[PDB]
This record gives sequence, structure tokens and C-alpha cells, in this order.
Amino acid sequence: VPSWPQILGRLTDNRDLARGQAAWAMDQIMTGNARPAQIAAFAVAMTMKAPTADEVGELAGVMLSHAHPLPADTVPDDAVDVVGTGGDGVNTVNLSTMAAIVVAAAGVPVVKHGNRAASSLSGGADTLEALGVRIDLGPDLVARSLAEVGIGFCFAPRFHPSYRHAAAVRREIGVPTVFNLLGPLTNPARPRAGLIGCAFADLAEVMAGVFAARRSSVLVVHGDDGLDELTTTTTSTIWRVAAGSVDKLTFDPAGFGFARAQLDQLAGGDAQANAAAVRAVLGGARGPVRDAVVLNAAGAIVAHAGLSEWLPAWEEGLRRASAAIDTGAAEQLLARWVRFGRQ
Amino acid sequence: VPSWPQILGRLTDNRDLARGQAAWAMDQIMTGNARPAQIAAFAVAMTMKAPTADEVGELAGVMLSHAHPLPADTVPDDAVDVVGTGGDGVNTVNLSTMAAIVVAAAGVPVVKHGNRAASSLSGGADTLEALGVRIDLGPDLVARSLAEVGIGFCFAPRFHPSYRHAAAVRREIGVPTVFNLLGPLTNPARPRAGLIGCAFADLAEVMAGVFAARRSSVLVVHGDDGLDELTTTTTSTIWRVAAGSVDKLTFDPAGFGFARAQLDQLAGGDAQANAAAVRAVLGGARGPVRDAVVLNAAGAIVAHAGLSEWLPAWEEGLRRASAAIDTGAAEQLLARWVRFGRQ
Ligand SMILES: O=P(O)(O)OC[C@H]1O[C@H](OP(=O)(O)OP(=O)(O)O)[C@H](O)[C@@H]1O
Ligand SMILES: O=P(O)(O)OC[C@H]1O[C@H](OP(=O)(O)OP(=O)(O)O)[C@H](O)[C@@H]1O
Ligand SMILES: [Mg+2]
Ligand SMILES: [Mg+2]
Repeated sequence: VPSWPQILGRLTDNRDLARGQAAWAMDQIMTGNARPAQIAAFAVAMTMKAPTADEVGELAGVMLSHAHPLPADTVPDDAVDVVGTGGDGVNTVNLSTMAAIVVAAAGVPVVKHGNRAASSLSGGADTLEALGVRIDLGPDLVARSLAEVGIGFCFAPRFHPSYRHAAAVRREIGVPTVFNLLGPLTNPARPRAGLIGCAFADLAEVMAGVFAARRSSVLVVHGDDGLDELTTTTTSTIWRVAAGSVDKLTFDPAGFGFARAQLDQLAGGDAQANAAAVRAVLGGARGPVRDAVVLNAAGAIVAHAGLSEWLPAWEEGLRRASAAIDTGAAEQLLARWVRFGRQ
Repeated sequence: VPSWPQILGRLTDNRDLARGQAAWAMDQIMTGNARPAQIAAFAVAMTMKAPTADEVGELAGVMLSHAHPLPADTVPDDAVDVVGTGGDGVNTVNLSTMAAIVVAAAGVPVVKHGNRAASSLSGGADTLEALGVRIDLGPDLVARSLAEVGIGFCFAPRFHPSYRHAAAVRREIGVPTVFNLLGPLTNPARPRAGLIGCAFADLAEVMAGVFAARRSSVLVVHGDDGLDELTTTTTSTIWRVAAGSVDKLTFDPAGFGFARAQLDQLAGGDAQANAAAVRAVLGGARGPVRDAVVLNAAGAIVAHAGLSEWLPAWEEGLRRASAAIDTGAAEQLLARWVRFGRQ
């Protein structure tokens, strides 16, 4: 029968787990039945062994089976997510959050999964909070937000309450683990498309495999400068998930007229500074930050288009993203979003 | 700037640690300044990375620098240990403990370090306890025992109190780690010689390296049937440590007239069953068990000699081991040992 000595021993022997074992482990963790030492041992052993898409899939499956769902028929079939693993260690502005606003304003339904910072000065949730957006809304109100505003935000702690023991262990040991991949893979609203950032190059393919298994239309992105976003300072590696198959690509914004930026141009600060950066971009300020936002917003729209060619999709995505900002639609959407939570 | 995120991150990246890093980690663990999750993360990461002699040497050094020592000039310079990692999986009789008694009766000072059972029905300390030997004595009384009886037992919890945090995590995760190597390396009396058993064929060389750095005269043994003992069922692998240099050897008991035995002939049971097996051997009962104890006892005597050839040393060791039993000296020694703890 399943046991920690069994599973841990199999991982330390550098062996892939048998079908169901990873699931049993996570369920133990997700039911308060695991000791912190056992949680930590499993997270580390899984990571150092080299996790497969199947194993990480079981982990995410367990989390989603325990998570608060959104009500029936409240999430549009073509909804998209824009979120990353975090942990690239580079203090940038909140590109995923900013891109998500622009995408929603372009008419693409967004149900964003997210969380506070772990190792950065301000995460997506922190910055949205600084903007006046309600981040801790429950299933019913997230559903209403999505319908009325075009965007909703799922706070991971809110929808994954029984993950709190695992989250505590992540904080204690500090080092990244397979757990760091689970946030982007466990959106409780379960959108079928997304632009998903991965800070860990060696694990981006595995995340893509989980999505492929769900037959999602996802672009798993890793900036070759290390960002868990589509970068503008150099090329980005993209694992394109479509038709249940993964396809590795290198992406160069220069092929779309974007100038090479320096990483310090994308730098941000605390929640207030990063919130000011959002208002700046949505306000029509041109520059490095805008470029990075438009590029990422377009990538999400390409992932959305993939639910049903590469070059024309990016061109339309870039057109719609730039237009969403220039018309003021993106700025208006945030205001309407802020107003929603207050009412 | 030593930290857990730093050291754990280095290990998870499959990199050897820098000088002092393993020592810092163990000292944190040995001072109650490490979370269970951190301890477990460290133990697993060290194992899967594959620990080096330097690193293991640092961990043991920390333990010995926090351990209760024996009083000044109470341990002979040529005292030996007979002890193993355990965890060979096979529930056998207490071979090391039996050899230790015989070795002591042969005139070689023995200061035994040991513990109760982890995954066995009965460990060395359990069996000794069932024989009426007092195991939980302090440094003063172990010194007296070593002087008056010719043998002493160091109970690890008694001498390594600050190890309890590491011990708890080991029992929680269950899986073997680098911690399973430390027992034989952390005898508080610090004997310079011994017959050391390693159940892990791929870590025995590491252990030998640690002893070699100490300029210790030891034989690190791995029974090719999996035992952390010199076996009689088949050949054994011996990492012979002398003059700070390790030599790897294949050892054949048949080269000394030992019949091949079956592993179930060496099988044991609870403390009461194993205690009776000790009395049987020391009583002069011929058989597989006697052959195993004489062989191991001889190995410790050979290691003792190494403090100052190979076959002639083994031949002499076998003679002294056999005679120590046949003269009743080993049976008497145990009797006097039991008597000492009560007087
Ligand atoms: O502190 P870190 O570990 O480095 O992670 C920074 C943020 O990135 C993730 O979400 P998201 O992609 O939505 O944030 P973003 O808008 O800044 O890109 C994560 O949930 C954090 O909120
Ligand atoms: O429970 P295990 O993990 O399987 O280990 C069995 C015993 O072996 C070790 O002692 P030692 O080798 O010194 O004595 P022994 O071989 O006679 O039992 C260890 O301290 C245990 O007491
Ligand atoms: Mg992001
Ligand atoms: Mg032993």
C-alpha cells in the first residue's frame, strides 16, 4: 500500500513514481495528514529526481479536486489566464497583471489566478490591491466580476485553503521546488487557454505537458534573460501547446519591430510604485514597459486564438492589444473593475 | 552569508557544497535553529546530490564537537569499535554486538557506540538491554566499564542529546539519508580503529574517506548479500583504511575455511530471541552464527593491528576470536559486564 517511505525511497532511488503515487502524496499533503518534514522531503525529492508531466499532473489534479470551484456556466469557454510561477529574482513591474487587464479590455474573457509576492517586492495580488481591486473575492463574486467587467481574479489562498500547510513549507525551505509550478497549473476556474510564465527553464517543458494533457491552448514562456514573461531584452523560449501537443520555439520581438530593451528599464518597486506603473501604461505612456505589456498581452490573445497561423495571430494580437490601450478601454476597464468590488 | 535557501539551492542544483557549508547546516540542526522542514530538505538534498567525504566529514565533526566526551585519559589509544549503519533490510542476529564482546574478551579494548532499532526487530542496544547490560550510562561510568570490564557502551541519545531534532525528522520521513552514515562516524569516545558496516554499497567509499581523513585504522565492510556486516553467505567488499589511504578489496571467507551459509540461518527476531542467540554463541555452540561472529571479531582485531600483513593478521584474528569464545572468556566477560552495571 502507499506510504511515505515507499514513495520517498523511490524518488531518492531516482525513479519515476507509479501511476497514482504522486496523487496519494499530494492528497495526504492537502488533507493535513502530512508532517512538515514529509512535505519538505517530497517536494525536494520530486524536484531533484526530475518530475514528469504525469506526476505534476497528478499533483495539480489533486489540488483542483480539493479547490473551491466557480459555479456552473459562469466561466466562458474561451476564457484565458495570464500568470507565472514567479521567482525569476528580477525586480520588474507586474507584466502579467498589466497584460491581463489589456487582454480583458480587448474583449477576451480573463479569469486570472494569482498570489502575493514570494521573493519579489510586489506580486500581482499586491499591486492589484494597491490599485483598489478586490483580490480576495469568493467563487460567486469572481463569477459576477467576470460577467460584468470582463475580468476576475482568483486568489490562490482563497480557492486552495487546504494548500496552506504546503505553502508554509515552501516558505520555510525557501529553495524552489515542484510546488512552485502548481500555482499556474491550478486555476480553480480552469480556463482552457493562457499565457503561462515559468522562471525555471528546465521545468517549462513539464508545465507544457500538463496543459497538453488537458488539451489546453497555452504558450508556456521563459524569457532567455530568465524572466517568467515574454521579455523585450532578448529572445524568449516558447513551448506552444496546441492540439494536445507541445512545440518548442524561440521568439524574437525584433521580428515584430520591438527594440531591444535593457532589464533595468523594466524594473519596478513596491506595490505603490508598481501600481503607479500600471496607471502610466494604461494612460498611454509609450516606452519599454508599454512594449513588454503589449507583447505579453498579444501572446495571451494568440493562445486564445489557438483554441480554434502563428504570424497573423501575433499581428492581430498586437493590433488588438495596442488598440485596447490607445482607445482608453484598458484604463476604463480597471476603473470599472475597481468600482465593481466597491459595489 | 550562509543560509538555508542558499545551501539547499546549491544541493538541488546538484552541486557540491563549499568548505564550511555542511558544517554550518549541521550546527544549525544541532542547536534547534533548524525547522523540521529545513532539516528534512537538507537531509534529502544531500543524499540525492550524492554526499562527498569532505561534506560527511563536516557533519560528523559538528556532532562530535557537541557530543558529551569521555573524561581525560579514560579511553585507550587503541580502542576499537564494531558498528554499522544498519538498514540492510535483513532481520539478522546482532553480529556486531557479539563480535564486540568476543573482541573485548580477546584483550582488545572496545568502546561500543550504538542505538536501538530503526527498521529491525531488535538493535544492538535492545539486545544488550535484554541481556541485563546497562546501556544508559554517563561518561564517568562508561570509562569505569571500559577500565574494569574491558568494554563500554555509549548510548547515542545520552551522548548526542542535541541530535534529537535530526533524529525525529529521520523517523518521520523514514527513508534513509546521509544521516544514516553518521552513527559509525560519531562515536563519542573517538576510537581510532574499528570494523565499520555499511548497508549502502555506493556510500561505503565515502565513509572510508572520512575515516581516512582522521588517519583512522578501519575496515568499512559491505556484504555482497547486502549486509552491513562481514557475511559468510558470500564474498564481501572491504574498503581497507590505513595510512590515510583507502584500498577496495573483495573478501572471501572460504579462503579461511568457512562454509557458505544461508541468510535465514543468520536471521533473528525480537530482543529476547537475539539475546538467547548471543548466549548460544558465547556458550560455544558451533554453526553458521559462530562463523559469522568469529569472522567479524577477526576483522576488528585486524583493524586494531592496522594501528601499527593481511593474511597473517586475519589468521591471528581468527585464532584469538575463536579462543576467546572457546576458553569461556567471552561468556565470562558478558557476565562481568552485567555484574558491573548492578554493582
Ligand atoms: O514574488 P515572485 O515569486 O517572484 O512572483 C511574482 C508574481 O508573479 C506571479 O504572479 P503574476 O504572474 O501574475 O505576477 P506579475 O503580474 O508580476 O507578472 C506570482 O503569483 C507573483 O504574484
Ligand atoms: O534497525 P537497523 O536500522 O536495521 O539497525 C540494526 C542495528 O545495527 C546497528 O547497530 P550495530 O551494528 O552496531 O549492532 P548490531 O549489528 O549487532 O545489531 C544499529 O545501531 C542498530 O542497533
Ligand atoms: Mg507574471
Ligand atoms: Mg552491526
